[PDB]
Amino acid sequence: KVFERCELARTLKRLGMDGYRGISLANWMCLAKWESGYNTRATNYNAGDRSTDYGIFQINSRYWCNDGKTPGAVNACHLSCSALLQDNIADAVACAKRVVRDPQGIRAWVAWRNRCQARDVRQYVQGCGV
Repeated sequence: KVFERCELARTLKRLGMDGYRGISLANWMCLAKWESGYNTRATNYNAGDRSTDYGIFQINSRYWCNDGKTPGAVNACHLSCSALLQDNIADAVACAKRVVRDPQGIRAWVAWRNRCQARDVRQYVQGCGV
């Protein structure tokens, strides 16, 4: 599923993402926008290390989810990577929360550093009623 902007903002708010570990809803929006264009079925194979990024937040198989084909990987979110490809983003959100529980927080995603960090991200939630 490809979420519409405000649709996703309200869905994320309902899932308890606003201010989770100090991260504003607008930052989560900016992250999903740049990682996948708000697309839950998006996948990206990393030929360089044989890992794959899954879903709306493009979560990597090396440490977060299990896909069975990534060398010496772990599954911190305790989910099959398939769970990160559902239209229902509850599992993906649970996993994203797990990611930010680590020291890097939102910085875990390099795209966030490149296009969200230190920027005016208000535009992502304006008019959404969140």
